[PDB]
Amino acid sequence: SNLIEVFVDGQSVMVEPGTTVLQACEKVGMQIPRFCYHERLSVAGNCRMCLVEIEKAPKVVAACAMPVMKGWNILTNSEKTKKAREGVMEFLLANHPLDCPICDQGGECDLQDQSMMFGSDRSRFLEGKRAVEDKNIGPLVKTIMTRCIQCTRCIRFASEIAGVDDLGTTGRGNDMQVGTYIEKMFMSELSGNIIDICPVGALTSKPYAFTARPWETRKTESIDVMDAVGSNIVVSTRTGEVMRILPRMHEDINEEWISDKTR
Amino acid sequence: KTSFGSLKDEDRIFTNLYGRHDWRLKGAQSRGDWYKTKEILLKGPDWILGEVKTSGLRGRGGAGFPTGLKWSFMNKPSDGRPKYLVVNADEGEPGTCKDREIIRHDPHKLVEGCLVGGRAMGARAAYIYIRGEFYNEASNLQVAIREAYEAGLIGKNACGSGYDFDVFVVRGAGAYICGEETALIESIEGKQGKPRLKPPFPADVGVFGCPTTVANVETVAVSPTICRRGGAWFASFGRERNSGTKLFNISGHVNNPCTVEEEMSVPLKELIEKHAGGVTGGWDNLLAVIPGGSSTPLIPKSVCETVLMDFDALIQAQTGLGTAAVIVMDRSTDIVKAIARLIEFYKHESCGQCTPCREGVDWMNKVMARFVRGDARPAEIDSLWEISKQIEGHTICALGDGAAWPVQGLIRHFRPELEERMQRFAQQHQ
Amino acid sequence: ALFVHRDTPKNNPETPFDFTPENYKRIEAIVKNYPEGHKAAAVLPVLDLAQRQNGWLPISAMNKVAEILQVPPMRVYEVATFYTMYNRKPVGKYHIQVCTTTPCMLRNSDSILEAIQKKLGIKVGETTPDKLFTLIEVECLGACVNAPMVQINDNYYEDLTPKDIEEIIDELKAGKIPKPGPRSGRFSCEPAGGLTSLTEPPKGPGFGVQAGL
Amino acid sequence: PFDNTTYKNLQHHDYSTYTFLDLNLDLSKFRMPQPSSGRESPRH
Ligand SMILES: NC(=O)C1=CN([C@@H]2O[C@H](COP(=O)(O)OP(=O)(O)OC[C@H]3O[C@@H](n4cnc5c(N)ncnc54)[C@H](O)[C@@H]3O)[C@@H](O)[C@H]2O)C=CC1
Ligand SMILES: Cc1cc2nc3c(=O)[nH]c(=O)nc-3n(C[C@H](O)[C@H](O)[C@H](O)COP(=O)(O)O)c2cc1C
Ligand code: SF4
Ligand code: SF4
Ligand code: SF4
Ligand code: FES
Ligand code: FES
Ligand SMILES: [K+]
Repeated sequence: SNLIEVFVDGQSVMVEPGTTVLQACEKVGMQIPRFCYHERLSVAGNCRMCLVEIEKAPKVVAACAMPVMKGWNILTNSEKTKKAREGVMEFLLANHPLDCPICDQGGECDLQDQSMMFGSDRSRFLEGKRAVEDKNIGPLVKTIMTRCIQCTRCIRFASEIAGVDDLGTTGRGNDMQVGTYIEKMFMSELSGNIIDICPVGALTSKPYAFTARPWETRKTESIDVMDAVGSNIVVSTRTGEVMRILPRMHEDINEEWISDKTR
Repeated sequence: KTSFGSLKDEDRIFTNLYGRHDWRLKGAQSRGDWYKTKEILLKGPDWILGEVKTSGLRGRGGAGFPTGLKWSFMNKPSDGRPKYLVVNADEGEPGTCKDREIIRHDPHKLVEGCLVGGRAMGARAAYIYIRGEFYNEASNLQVAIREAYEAGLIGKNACGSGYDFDVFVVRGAGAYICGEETALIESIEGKQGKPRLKPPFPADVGVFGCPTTVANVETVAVSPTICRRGGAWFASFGRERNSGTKLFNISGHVNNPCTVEEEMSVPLKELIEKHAGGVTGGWDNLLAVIPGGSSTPLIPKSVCETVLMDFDALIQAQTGLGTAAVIVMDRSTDIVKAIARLIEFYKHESCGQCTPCREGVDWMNKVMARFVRGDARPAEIDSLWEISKQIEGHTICALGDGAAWPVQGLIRHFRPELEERMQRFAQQHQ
Repeated sequence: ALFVHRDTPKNNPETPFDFTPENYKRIEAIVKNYPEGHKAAAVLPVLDLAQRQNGWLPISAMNKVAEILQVPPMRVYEVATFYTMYNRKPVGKYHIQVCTTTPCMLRNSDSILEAIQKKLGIKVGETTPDKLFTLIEVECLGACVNAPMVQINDNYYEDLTPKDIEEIIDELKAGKIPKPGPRSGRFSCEPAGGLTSLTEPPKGPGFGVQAGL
Repeated sequence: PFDNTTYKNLQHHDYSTYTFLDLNLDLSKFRMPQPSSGRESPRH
């Protein structure tokens, strides 16, 4: 075979050429923190959360984008990997709004959870945060853009899976806004799935909005009947009442998406 | 040789730097350009690459990567994709105005450099990405390109050598980050000038996904002179691994701000006193010098006394050579206000792609805006240091490095002035 | 300073904009500079061409560039909002851009910014009421040894004093067009107390060309 | 007569707004035939 040997924390693993650092760490059972990487979207590399130390190399690499070279020792838990994660989590939480009680992502937030797991416990940002104009992209997806961390899973999903090309980033620098630039209504057949992949509560479900909260929901694994695809879903209920419908991953059917009628 | 400087006019590459001679083809051929270009193009890519490697030319953009080793990355058989030279003519660096003078006053030297470098790397064409604010310079370069096509020097059967080579000029639209090479490549492709993550380097996937070398105007324009005059000629200047001549842009608090060509390892004091008329108020009036444009850390007057203006000596002076743009700041300078205007520049010129620059350059600008007024406390200084260390090396391109480095230079050489600023704010506002 | 669009009666997708036929020939010349299959690479010049015909970019020039290049309109909106030259609002006929970065601030560009403000009766960002002058404040224009300098629509006006920029504004208000260069004694970028370099004549063809060539 | 005292770059005083683009239109005939990726766009 053409498998190259790399090392994750000293453990040998045989990987295909072209495999990234993140996938090599996944093959030894370690999940690198990420915000913009998504395994069904194109590699962006613009949140810098996956920065990891390769040893004998004085610069961290973006594990979601960097291919492994033969003989690398990926240090997923070293001192400068943790310092990189804390610095990037500090910059993500600098201008992020204190909305966790009134945000629907609370409890099932990637930003909350891997701030608890990989960032620090306190703030140094002594300034005033930014605030972003909200957008009206339709009756399904509520949009609160102050919570946006600009990971561009919006744009990659709408471009590559939904095939729409109507989301994007306007502006430049810290005023860079994810949006449509116009009053445009993002109504695709797969338009609600951006609620899934948005790691923050910038894009939430407008019908699910404010009604429940993820830890109190019971997760019943079930099947879509809205068409003959047979999409695997999670009906999340709460005290004998159906709260919402999430997808299940099935690699051969619905990869991890569902349609808007299903959702 | 131990002392460097005092460069002779016969050893200049950029004759007609000042517009006193004709910039067109009748003037450029009368100064040595487009002479024996066919005999250079017929000796093969390997000879031209060996002349550039032999000359010790390093990248005049400012990183100082070895230009022959860089251009040899393209010397490989094709796979169906075309290959491209792309000449980085953006020049957005505050302090730096040398490539404007190369494009505007020696344009045929740049076009001949495009032809020689594209033959060296097997490139199909040259895309000169000129800054859009350089409109008259771009029309100037297009007139020279039209004169080169009408003389058969480029295009179909370039210089009668059987090599086909176009030269295109693409204008920018007002982004300093479109001088970064991958963001420039994205800007040519009709996109936001957002830098790519490396690898792939542009020699693998560059403009339109082709093999591409992005190279500065100066490091392209000196290459026909390196091929004619020889590699040993250009390597006989400056220190070792510091070979050649260099354009310098001495601006700020000097008597005569100017662009001048000078030998590589010239002293900074000798350069400022000789070509720029010296610091205003005398050399005792000198407070700081930013050696190579805004991205390099400043060095104070104690360092500027004996420092040499090549790459390695300024690295030993814990700064960089950069674009060799000498920004001179005398004792009458609010230096915190100057570095904070510089951080304001770096947050207006930042494409917002990755998190540490998009958030931390704005956060550094807010901390520096409070440091100008002194509306802070000294524990925020080292804090700001750490913020810069969270941006340096954690970004996609080096604009995070170029925005973290002036903060680090200002803290490192002028922490007491920051502290007395803040304590006088404290004693007069409470 | 907004990076969203709202449909006003003077800026909407039914605002009249179309290229002149000579601008279509220029667009064809632009599009033939790029490879086949990469027509999107002509977004930046053509849109700027739409800024040269019109003076500013409504959202009918962006949609027209999106139509004639077969690119999605959001990908033109991104380029129009990313880059600082594209006027998404109607500026005056003379667009004054005063560089105030550190090498121009050291040579007192604030005096010229204040002089343009008190001469035109406006401040930074505003427009004179006769729609002739828009005064904004830009970053490094790459004329640092010719500091302090401004830019008027294509032209660099360099080595300026307040009297020099008042003279330039006066002969802009008189209908003439000034000379784009330094307003001090020197010509382009030389040391102002005479040439410290390139005083010899240039050597010409064949000088120093090595053997074997 | 070796002149070193006059600025020989007086042409850019006479440039208009379409100078660059008219020069591109003039240069459109001298240039080599463009390469093709084999498809009309990456969305084709
Ligand atoms: N000339 C100007 O107007 C400006 C210049 N700069 C300078 O630019 C520099 C940063 O620019 P970058 O190109 O991002 O940094 P630098 O680290 O990457 O690389 C310089 C060149 O070497 C090539 N290179 C480096 N390592 C390579 C490798 N292992 N394999 C293949 N190619 C390799 C890169 O592709 C690039 O073309 C700084 O030194 C800064 O001072 C910054 C702003 C303005
Ligand atoms: C933010 C940023 C801006 C840059 N701007 C320019 C520029 O305007 N002109 C330039 O020649 N190089 C610029 N560079 C350096 C380029 O990335 C690249 O190294 C150079 O253009 C060509 O490499 P060379 O110096 O080896 O020739 C910039 C780099 C960065 C990080
Ligand atoms: S997106 Fe996450 S971190 Fe931000 S307010 Fe909502 S729950 Fe909190
Ligand atoms: S709204 Fe969500 S998915 Fe979209 S770019 Fe922002 S954080 Fe990413
Ligand atoms: S560090 Fe700044 S300049 Fe570089 S890719 Fe990120 S936003 Fe862009
Ligand atoms: S996950 Fe690799 S940078 Fe966003
Ligand atoms: S600083 Fe004003 S032109 Fe460069
Ligand atoms: K979400």
